Amino acid sequence: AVKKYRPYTPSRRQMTTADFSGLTKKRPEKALTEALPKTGGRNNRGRITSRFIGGGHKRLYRIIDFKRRDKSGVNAKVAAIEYDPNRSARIALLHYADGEKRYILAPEGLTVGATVNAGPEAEPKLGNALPLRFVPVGAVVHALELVPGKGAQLARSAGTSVQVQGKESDYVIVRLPSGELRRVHSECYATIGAVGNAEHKNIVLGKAGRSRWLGRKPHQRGSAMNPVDHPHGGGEGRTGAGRVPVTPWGKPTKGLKTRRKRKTSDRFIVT
Amino acid sequence: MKRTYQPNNRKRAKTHGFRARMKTKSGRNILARRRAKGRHQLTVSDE
RNA sequence: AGAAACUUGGAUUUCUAACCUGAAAAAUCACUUUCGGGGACCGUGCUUGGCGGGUA
RNA sequence: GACAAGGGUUCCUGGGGAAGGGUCGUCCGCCCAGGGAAAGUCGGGACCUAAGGUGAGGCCGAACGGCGCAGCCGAUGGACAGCAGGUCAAGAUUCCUGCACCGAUCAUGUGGAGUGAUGGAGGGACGCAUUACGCUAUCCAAUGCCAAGCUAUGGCUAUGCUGGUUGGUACGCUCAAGGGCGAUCGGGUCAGAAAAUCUACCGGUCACAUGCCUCAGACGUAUCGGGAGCUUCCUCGGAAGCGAAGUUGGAAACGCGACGGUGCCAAGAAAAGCUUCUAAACGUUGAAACAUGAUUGCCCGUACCGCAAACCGACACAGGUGUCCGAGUGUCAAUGCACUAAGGCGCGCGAGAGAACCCUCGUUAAGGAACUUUGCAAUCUCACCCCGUAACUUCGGAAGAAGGGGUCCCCACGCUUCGCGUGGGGCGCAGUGAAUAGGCCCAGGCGACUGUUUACCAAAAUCACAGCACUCUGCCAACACGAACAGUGGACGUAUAGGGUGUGACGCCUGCCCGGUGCCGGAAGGUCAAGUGGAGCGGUGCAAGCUGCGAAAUGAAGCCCCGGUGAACGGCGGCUAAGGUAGCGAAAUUCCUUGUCGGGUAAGUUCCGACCUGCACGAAAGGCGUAACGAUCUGGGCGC
RNA sequence: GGACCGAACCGGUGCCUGCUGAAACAGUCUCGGAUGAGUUGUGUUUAGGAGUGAAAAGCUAACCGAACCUGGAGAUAGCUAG
Ligand SMILES: CC[C@H]1OC(=O)/C=C/[C@H](C)[C@@H](O[C@@H]2O[C@H](C)C[C@H](N(C)C)[C@H]2O)[C@@H](C)C[C@@H](C)C(=O)/C=C/[C@H]2O[C@@H]2[C@]1(O)CO[C@@H]1O[C@H](C)[C@@H](O)[C@@H](OC)[C@H]1OC
Ligand SMILES: [Mg+2]
Ligand SMILES: [Mg+2]
Ligand SMILES: [Mg+2]
Ligand SMILES: [Mg+2]
Ligand SMILES: [Mg+2]
Ligand SMILES: [Mg+2]
Ligand SMILES: [Mg+2]
Ligand SMILES: [Mg+2]
Ligand SMILES: [Mg+2]
Ligand SMILES: [Mg+2]
Ligand SMILES: [Mg+2]
Ligand SMILES: [Mg+2]
Ligand SMILES: [Mg+2]
Ligand SMILES: [Mg+2]
Ligand SMILES: [Mg+2]
Ligand SMILES: [Mg+2]
Ligand SMILES: [Mg+2]
Ligand SMILES: [Mg+2]
Ligand SMILES: [Mg+2]
Ligand SMILES: [Mg+2]
Ligand SMILES: [Mg+2]
Ligand SMILES: [Mg+2]
Ligand SMILES: [Mg+2]
Ligand SMILES: [Mg+2]
Ligand SMILES: [Mg+2]
Ligand SMILES: [Mg+2]
Ligand SMILES: [Mg+2]
Ligand SMILES: [Mg+2]
Ligand SMILES: [Mg+2]
Ligand SMILES: [Mg+2]
Ligand SMILES: [Mg+2]
Ligand SMILES: [Mg+2]
Ligand SMILES: [Mg+2]
Ligand SMILES: [Mg+2]
Ligand SMILES: [Mg+2]
Ligand SMILES: [Mg+2]
Ligand SMILES: [Mg+2]
Ligand SMILES: [Mg+2]
Ligand SMILES: [Mg+2]
Ligand SMILES: [Mg+2]
Ligand SMILES: [Mg+2]
Ligand SMILES: [Mg+2]
Ligand SMILES: [Mg+2]
Ligand SMILES: [Mg+2]
Ligand SMILES: [Mg+2]
Ligand SMILES: [Mg+2]
Ligand SMILES: [Mg+2]
Ligand SMILES: [Mg+2]
Ligand SMILES: [Mg+2]
Ligand SMILES: [Mg+2]
Ligand SMILES: [Mg+2]
Ligand SMILES: [Mg+2]
Ligand SMILES: [Mg+2]
Ligand SMILES: [Mg+2]
Ligand SMILES: [Mg+2]
Ligand SMILES: [Mg+2]
Ligand SMILES: [Mg+2]
Ligand SMILES: [Mg+2]
Ligand SMILES: [Mg+2]
Ligand SMILES: [Mg+2]
Ligand SMILES: [Mg+2]
Ligand SMILES: [Mg+2]
Ligand SMILES: [Mg+2]
Ligand SMILES: [Mg+2]
Ligand SMILES: [Mg+2]
Ligand SMILES: [Mg+2]
Ligand SMILES: [Mg+2]
Ligand SMILES: [Mg+2]
Ligand SMILES: [Mg+2]
Ligand SMILES: [Mg+2]
Ligand SMILES: [Mg+2]
Ligand SMILES: [Mg+2]
Ligand SMILES: [Mg+2]
Ligand SMILES: [Mg+2]
Ligand SMILES: [Mg+2]
Ligand SMILES: [Mg+2]
Ligand SMILES: [Mg+2]
Ligand SMILES: [Mg+2]
Ligand SMILES: [Mg+2]
Ligand SMILES: [Mg+2]
Ligand SMILES: [Mg+2]
Ligand SMILES: [Mg+2]
Ligand SMILES: [Mg+2]
Ligand SMILES: [Mg+2]
Ligand SMILES: [Mg+2]
Ligand SMILES: [Mg+2]
Ligand SMILES: [Mg+2]
Ligand SMILES: [Mg+2]
Ligand SMILES: [Mg+2]
Ligand SMILES: [Mg+2]
Ligand SMILES: [Mg+2]
Ligand SMILES: [Mg+2]
Ligand SMILES: [Mg+2]
Ligand SMILES: [Mg+2]
Repeated sequence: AVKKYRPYTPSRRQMTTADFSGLTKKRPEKALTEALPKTGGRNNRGRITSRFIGGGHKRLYRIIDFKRRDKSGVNAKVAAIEYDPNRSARIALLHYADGEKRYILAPEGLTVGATVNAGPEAEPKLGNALPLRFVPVGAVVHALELVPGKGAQLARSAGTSVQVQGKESDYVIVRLPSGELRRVHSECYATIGAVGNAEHKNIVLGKAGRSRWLGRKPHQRGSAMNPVDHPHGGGEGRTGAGRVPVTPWGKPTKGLKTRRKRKTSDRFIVT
Repeated sequence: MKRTYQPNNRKRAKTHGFRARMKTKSGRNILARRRAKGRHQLTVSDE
């Protein structure tokens, strides 16, 4: 379920592109779209900060409802499912019985025109948004809140599950997509099921221009540079001694986490 | 062979203009410096 | 050597007004507040020692 | 030819002639003086918002200062009412002429009541490629029309020749492709802060073609212009009057109908004007809105140069400079090439001479790369039809492989026209008759590929690239800018994500060595700062006391110590921790070297293939292959 | 369609010519790209140990292994000139 091409050009031989047939063809829905992509490659005072950002196709923002808390007890019909330029994880338009539209993340397997619901009295159906205290053990969910309110944060890229583990009082163990175990407040909301578009990993951008269309820009190696520019660079011929990043450090196995209050709220983080 | 100086009335008025010097302290220092030399308007705005 | 009290310190723990932080009619800030979560931690101020071609 | 930028009177007239002008100069973009520049409708402003800037309050900060919401500024974009002509020496959608339109204020009447926001709704609100129908600009033909006259060289006596052949407006039961369309009643409060007769959702009803609505544009009638020319004056050459015709056939946009259709993924501003709703307020005798008359129309820009002698280049400089129009004939097409129209120019020293030599060209006997570092350079090839076309391959390609043929004029016949096929005939050395137009092939090294780079000696085998791997980061993320508990980037992102690093399509693969170093983990022991501790030692005082010094014990991270770790830094040898698994090897690596054999050549220090004796190959500083690609580098061959 | 040929346009491959140039980087010829990682206008943001950089120590107003201007400043000059 992904497009391919005859080698009619050297670069179409490997290029592959995602299936769109399930996406409703419709404009992003005005007023739910603050647009203002305002692409910005640099940093607050004109310096570049994350290297190598660069212009790609202009985007508009779709305002997702990442909390889904104020519509508790209120059914919503699935209007359509759509491309989102900025999310890697298709959105689902929602027509509430209130008669107000709102975007959501698209759960894998959420068919158009299904009814979905929010709030503590909400059966653990696909696409429902309910608190972790009410999620049955072992259930797979996405779109979960790190804190009660403030919105979801941890399971949002396509194919990202977070499976419930145990239940300490006022808290709930969970397995993050990274595999780390995390205590999380039972008052946080989450949505049932995995994120959709699960096969997004396997698209292969067949040429340079593709990474450019995505707004990634050519990414220099240090070894190509000069001593002035980067530690690996310089020397006649090719190599490097000590292995370190841009400004110096490990890139192998220097732990980067500090000694925070968060460190008490997760079991066995590694991998 | 495009050369270094490509005129532009808004460019020149914007950088170098009297409102631009007066803005920053060090520009107002250029203003006091030129007045002290008695320049025929060093200020670039409307000479 | 056994009890009470004044306790003063250390560690486990737990709590909530300091402090951090998030949603709500008022987008940064202030407010009430429901509240929510964190929480004497972190942040920061002074001082101790280690690392420190990133720089000089 | 018309503009923007930029320049600044360079424009027009009348004068001038020192200097500028590469010579001259009576001339000039030079000198002097005088004049010229006209806007309710074109562009901007009294309208709007983007990036960005700025910012009361607010968040930071040795000072100065840095941030930052609303708000405000900011066109390169949104919105918005006029067209056709005439004409100063010099302006013109600005003035004059003919007709038109837009808002405002007021007056007469109709109307007859509701108007309806700093707030809601909807809408303005958008991509890329390709494409059907109709049409205009606009261009072409003619024995259509109109006007002028002549013609002669040999002929034509006009069915020859030259020129011209409609723009605006208004009406029109005339033709007309294309294009836009739901209407409504009620329900839910949980939706738009509240409200709402507006919008969103739900449901009852027709929502077939249709049916409305729309005119691009055409035809017609009228009308205001224009119109080839003609008439007279003429102060050197201008001025004023009059004015025919307007056919039929064909071609055609990137413009118009438009916000059409279809497909695609990388998923294509905002805000006001605008249309709906109400709150509040006034009003419900005198409202909205309509019509007719009137008065009203502010500020800035308009000259001239504007692919260049008027702008950037010190120059009247062979350079550079964003947009728009850019006719004709021929030629598959075209903005190409050749000639040419309108229009613009002959480049501000000139004349002779026809030596050496130097530049840019034309031809060349016989030979044909013998030249040379090298076929460097310059030939050869060349367009469009037709036939034909290899190893190898990722089955797309290599491919315009290679190679061969045709190409002009006339007649007849056929056909889907312009045009083409067929048959016959003619002419020249020659028929893409001139101009624009690939030389090809075999075989290697390197990189897969398109791309990128040393502005001004290097375009590459360099960078990047898709793909691969390690490692980090749980979100106020890791990392990065930063006076800083500010703010910001990462990112309005969330492990299918983001940072860092090395490798570098694809295929088969990626070995041995954890001793040293880095990293990750361990933790019995050794060690280790300040601080807590205060044994004891000393000064001074008669004393109380005041005072200098200071030991054990205890006290973190860190290092010693232990284990692991290689797409971590690394190592894989000498007549240590290990010592090269596959692959390749005289190589972009080979010193001895022109290694030895073979191939190619008459002859081969180069190049191909083998061997291995690898001075000093080898597996993601990747090993070995690989079709295709290449202004890459190397050796051969054909052609010239 | 980071497909082909090829004008505009962007570029700068090889030779010659120019070398007190027509020009402080050019001309003729030839050559690369030419729907894309494309070309270009206006507005605007990032700068000195700093910015940028498909990476040359390139570029940062005609000579960048650390710009220009002013200042310390008559730096210091075991060196050369006079
Ligand atoms: C010929 C081209 C240029 O010269 C050279 O390359 C070289 C010239 C000499 C031979 C050389 O001497 C040699 O040095 C050696 C170290 C030693 C040797 N000894 C043994 C004698 C000596 O012989 C030099 C250093 C001498 C020195 C006076 C000098 O520096 C001259 C500089 C420039 O004027 C010259 C140019 O003529 C300018 O040409 C420019 O080319 C550009 C591409 C153009 O764009 C244009 O630029 C706008 C143009 O004009 C600038
Ligand atoms: Mg297929
Ligand atoms: Mg940097
Ligand atoms: Mg990469
Ligand atoms: Mg380098
Ligand atoms: Mg170097
Ligand atoms: Mg360094
Ligand atoms: Mg080396
Ligand atoms: Mg190095
Ligand atoms: Mg860094
Ligand atoms: Mg003055
Ligand atoms: Mg001014
Ligand atoms: Mg210290
Ligand atoms: Mg140093
Ligand atoms: Mg050191
Ligand atoms: Mg101007
Ligand atoms: Mg003149
Ligand atoms: Mg004179
Ligand atoms: Mg005089
Ligand atoms: Mg003279
Ligand atoms: Mg003279
Ligand atoms: Mg004159
Ligand atoms: Mg504004
Ligand atoms: Mg703004
Ligand atoms: Mg500011
Ligand atoms: Mg701002
Ligand atoms: Mg504008
Ligand atoms: Mg208008
Ligand atoms: Mg306007
Ligand atoms: Mg008028
Ligand atoms: Mg006249
Ligand atoms: Mg004029
Ligand atoms: Mg006119
Ligand atoms: Mg009403
Ligand atoms: Mg058409
Ligand atoms: Mg005729
Ligand atoms: Mg005629
Ligand atoms: Mg007619
Ligand atoms: Mg506004
Ligand atoms: Mg003019
Ligand atoms: Mg002017
Ligand atoms: Mg010139
Ligand atoms: Mg140009
Ligand atoms: Mg044309
Ligand atoms: Mg033509
Ligand atoms: Mg033609
Ligand atoms: Mg031409
Ligand atoms: Mg001219
Ligand atoms: Mg002959
Ligand atoms: Mg021969
Ligand atoms: Mg010889
Ligand atoms: Mg020879
Ligand atoms: Mg040789
Ligand atoms: Mg050659
Ligand atoms: Mg085969
Ligand atoms: Mg085949
Ligand atoms: Mg080939
Ligand atoms: Mg090909
Ligand atoms: Mg013959
Ligand atoms: Mg013949
Ligand atoms: Mg020819
Ligand atoms: Mg010729
Ligand atoms: Mg070789
Ligand atoms: Mg390459
Ligand atoms: Mg160079
Ligand atoms: Mg440059
Ligand atoms: Mg070069
Ligand atoms: Mg903060
Ligand atoms: Mg590499
Ligand atoms: Mg290995
Ligand atoms: Mg050999
Ligand atoms: Mg050798
Ligand atoms: Mg032989
Ligand atoms: Mg031999
Ligand atoms: Mg050689
Ligand atoms: Mg060999
Ligand atoms: Mg090697
Ligand atoms: Mg390696
Ligand atoms: Mg390699
Ligand atoms: Mg190889
Ligand atoms: Mg290339
Ligand atoms: Mg070469
Ligand atoms: Mg060769
Ligand atoms: Mg192409
Ligand atoms: Mg370049
Ligand atoms: Mg050029
Ligand atoms: Mg080519
Ligand atoms: Mg190509
Ligand atoms: Mg530095
Ligand atoms: Mg420079
Ligand atoms: Mg200069
Ligand atoms: Mg210097
Ligand atoms: Mg001195
Ligand atoms: Mg001093
Ligand atoms: Mg010194």
